[PDB]
This record gives sequence, C-alpha cells and structure tokens, in this order.
Amino acid sequence: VFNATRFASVYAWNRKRISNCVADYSVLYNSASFSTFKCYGVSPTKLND
Amino acid sequence: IANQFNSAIGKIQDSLSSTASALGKLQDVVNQNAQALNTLVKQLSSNFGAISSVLNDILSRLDKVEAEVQIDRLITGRLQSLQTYVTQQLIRAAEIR
Amino acid sequence: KNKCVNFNFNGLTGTGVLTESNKKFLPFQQFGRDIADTTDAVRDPQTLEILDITPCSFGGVSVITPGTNTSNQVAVLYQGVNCTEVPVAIHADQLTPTWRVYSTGSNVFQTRAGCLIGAEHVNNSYECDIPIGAGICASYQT
Amino acid sequence: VTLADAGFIKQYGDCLGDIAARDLICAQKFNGLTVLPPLLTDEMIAQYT
Ligand SMILES: *[C@@H]1O[C@H](CO)[C@@H](O[C@@H]2O[C@H](CO)[C@@H](O)[C@H](O)[C@H]2NC(C)=O)[C@H](O)[C@H]1NC(C)=O
Ligand SMILES: *[C@@H]1O[C@H](CO)[C@@H](O[C@@H]2O[C@H](CO)[C@@H](O)[C@H](O)[C@H]2NC(C)=O)[C@H](O)[C@H]1NC(C)=O
Ligand SMILES: *[C@@H]1O[C@H](CO)[C@@H](O)[C@H](O)[C@H]1NC(C)=O
Ligand SMILES: *[C@@H]1O[C@H](CO)[C@@H](O)[C@H](O)[C@H]1NC(C)=O
Ligand SMILES: *[C@@H]1O[C@H](CO)[C@@H](O)[C@H](O)[C@H]1NC(C)=O
Repeated sequence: VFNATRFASVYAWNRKRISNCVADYSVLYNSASFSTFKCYGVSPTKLND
Repeated sequence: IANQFNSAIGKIQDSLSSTASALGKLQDVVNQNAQALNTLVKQLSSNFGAISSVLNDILSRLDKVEAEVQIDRLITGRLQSLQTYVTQQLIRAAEIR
Repeated sequence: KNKCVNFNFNGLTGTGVLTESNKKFLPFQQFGRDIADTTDAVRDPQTLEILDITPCSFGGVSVITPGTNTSNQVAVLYQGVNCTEVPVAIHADQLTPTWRVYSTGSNVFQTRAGCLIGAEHVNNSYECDIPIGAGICASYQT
Repeated sequence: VTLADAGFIKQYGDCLGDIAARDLICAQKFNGLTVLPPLLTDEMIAQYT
C-alpha cells in the first residue's frame, strides 16, 4: 500500500481490502515519514490492542 | 344479623377469588417501583453524545486524555439519571407516607 | 473459566467470571448483549464455544455498632450475600475493603438480608434494638 | 399482587449463567441497583394482624 510505485488519481481513488492478517500499527505510527496521521474514532496509540 | 355478616364475608371471598384487578392500588405501587428501576437501567444504554454508551469501548479505543472528554459526557448524563430517579422516589415516597 | 478475570476478546476488554453458556449464536454473531447495552455472552475466537460473562461477586457492606461511647466492637453485614462468598473474600483475591479480620469466622450467620459476621446468634427474642432486616435485629448485651 | 423481587438473598446461585439473561432483576443488580428486605416479614405482619 504505502510503498507501491504508483498511486491512483483522486478522481478514481483506489480501495484495497486488508484481511486475515496481523497489523503492527506501532511500526506505521513510529515512522516520522508521515506529515499527518489523524485517527477519528480511535487513538493511534491503541490500534495494537 | 349473624347470617347477614357471614353472607357478607362470603361475598368478600367470592369477589377476591374471582376478579383479577381488586388490589389495583397495590399493584400500581409495585408497577411504579419496577418501571422506575427498568427506566434507570435503560438510561445506561444512552450515549449522551459520547462515542459509545460503554466505558470499555472508550477505554479500549481512546488514549488517557481523549477518553476523559467522552467519560465526562457519560458521567454527566448518568448523574442526571440518578438525580431524576431519586427525585421521583422522594416525591413518590411522600405519596406512600 | 469460573474465576474473576480481566478478559479481552478481539479488543472487547472487561472484568468478570467466564462461564460455560448454553446460548445458540448464529454463525454471523460474536457478542451477545444486555438490556443495559453491555455485553453478556461472547464467542471465543480460537475454539468457537459461547461464554457467559457475569460480573465478579459484590454487594453492599453495612456496619452494626452500639456506638463509640459504648464499645469499639462492631458486626458486619454483607448485603444479599450467602456465607460461602466470604471465604471467596480471601486476601489472595484482593477486595476493595482492605480490612478482613472478619473472615476469621466462627460467628458467621445467614439472614435473608445477607451474611452477618461478628454478631452472636441467639434463640431468645427481644424488642428490636438495631434493625438488620427480614425479622432480625442486633443489640450489645452480656 | 405479584412482586418484582423482595430483597430475599440472591445467593449468586441462580443469577449466574442462565438467569442473568432472562431476568430484569439480574440486569438491575449487576448495575448496582439492589432491593432491601422489609424489617417485618409477611409472617410478622400476619401475627400483628
Ligand atoms: C329483613 O331483611 C332480611 C334480609 O335482608 C329478611 O330475611 C329474609 O327473609 C325471607 C322471607 O321473608 C327469607 O326467604 C330469607 O332467607 C331471609 N334472609 C335471611 C338472611 O335470613 C327479613 O325477613 C326482613 N325482616 C323484616 C321484618 O322485614
Ligand atoms: C447458601 O449456599 C449453599 C450452597 O453453597 C446453599 O446450600 C444448598 O441448599 C439447597 C436447598 O436447601 C440444598 O439442596 C443443597 O444440598 C445445599 N448444598 C449444600 C452444599 O449444603 C444454601 O441453601 C444457601 N443459603 C442461602 C439462604 O442462600
Ligand atoms: C486457533 O488455533 C487452533 C489450533 O491450535 C485452530 O484449530 C483454530 O482453528 C484457530 N482459530 C482460528 C480462528 O482459526
Ligand atoms: C459515654 O457518654 C457519657 C455521657 O452520656 C459519659 O459520661 C461517659 O464517660 C462516656 N464514656 C465513654 C467511654 O465515652
Ligand atoms: C436454638 O434451639 C435449637 C433447637 O430448637 C438448638 O439446636 C440450637 O443449638 C439453639 N441455639 C442456641 C444459641 O441456643
């Protein structure tokens, strides 16, 4: 998802299923590369729980 | 006078053994007591504007500081749900006294 | 199962005793819910059995005293509690009341109001001194 | 007249497992709402009467 070479244009924005897998969100939130990382019904600190 | 008394007490048994509703003044008290506790348990299911009605869904999902803004909504609405129940019960207790 | 625990199922945190349920969850369900909007049954995500959640035992506690002028001796009533749930109130399962000398027992009594500890049951009837409930009273006497 | 609880000793015997679901008194009790017994039992009221 995040390192795929080609992103979609916003008029035809892409949608990928994430399923039957473990998600370590501490790796995603620890990376300083994200200029914005805003969670709207949950805290990014809790996503691992 | 005795036969009329014995026949009149006979009709108290026949009435109480027949009709379903004669103690309606006492069943109303039980029904009001039960309705007020069932209403008080229903007010736990309300959000009051919090993201959930359940503290475990707030404390699993939010951090220590974003949770308190949700927890205080639930505290404020519940605290008013108890003050309503206890005010209704203090007014209702004076009817029974 | 059958012990008070901090559970967490798929992120659904809580506190309670987990118990073998007889409920019949359809294949699309994961939690059962209460009139209060709290969960009360859950399907285990590793072995697909249904667990009844029940909260860990609790009740009111009430302290019976002849007053500090007469004595510092008191009796304790655990409201709506069977006597067998006070041996469950052992210090290994740390309770909200930190004090526990009552759990020494020998004067445990069962009343319809609750479990009464530190008061001696007697067959003599007297005028009601301190009212305990369900026909029982207590008093400080020789 | 049919009563909805009377404060008589909810032992943790019945209300655990099955009856937790089908009885309003367990939903009340589990949320800190308890009924207390009267001081005079219905036998003591009948002795006075
Ligand atoms: C006063 O009223 C009573 C009934 O309220 C009368 O008693 C009845 O008398 C008739 C015959 O006249 C009997 O068939 C009934 O069985 C009696 N009933 C009872 C309860 O005994 C009584 O006769 C009246 N007396 C006068 C003087 O009028
Ligand atoms: C307190 O709990 C005990 C069980 O731990 C109850 O004892 C049982 O009572 C029933 C009905 O009389 C008997 O059939 C059982 O054989 C008893 N079991 C044992 C191990 O003795 C007792 O009735 C409860 N008392 C109250 C008032 O709740
Ligand atoms: C959990 O592991 C067991 C094997 O130990 C397996 O039978 C079970 O299907 C697993 N749970 C899921 C959701 O697959
Ligand atoms: C108890 O109160 C009485 C006054 O009513 C007083 O004379 C007595 O000394 C008191 N005793 C104690 C132990 O407080
Ligand atoms: C009360 O009386 C019963 C017999 O009816 C007896 O078994 C019991 O030991 C007595 N208790 C006391 C404290 O006297």
